[PDB]
Amino acid sequence: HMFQCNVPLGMESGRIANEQISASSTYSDGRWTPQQSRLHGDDNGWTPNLDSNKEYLQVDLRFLTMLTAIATQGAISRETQNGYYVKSYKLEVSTNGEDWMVYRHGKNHKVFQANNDATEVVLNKLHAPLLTRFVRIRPQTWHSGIALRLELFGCRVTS
Repeated sequence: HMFQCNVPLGMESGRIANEQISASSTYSDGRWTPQQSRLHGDDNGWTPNLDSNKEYLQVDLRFLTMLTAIATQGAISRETQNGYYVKSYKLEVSTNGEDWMVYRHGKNHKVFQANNDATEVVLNKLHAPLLTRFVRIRPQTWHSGIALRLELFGCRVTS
């Protein structure tokens, strides 16, 4: 069997509905909500209430899914023109929403390297596909502040 599971799961397309996207918190003025985290979104991005490595953006994929890659951007503020981006993050996954497991980048590094500017897309293809229903992106380092736009790649599984 050839798993052709490099297809977007629906952040940019909207196949992942607004209700499936959530976060630990969001910036207090309401201009950086979790629903602004879609790749190539044109209005800011997701930013938490505090810039902290305890914050996360969370997506419920609704079904058991083989996840194969993650792409991210930062965002340029529509209000100030300041750029913000996540430089590295930890990937956490769950099947029931409550027990979370880190997926390491690889043997030698736990975190994934992410963006180096506010708008270029950076893709990380997972070294091994994984099975999950829920995805959490936990920023670890950032430039100016946490802002995130996201795409997830993979495919539903059966049998």
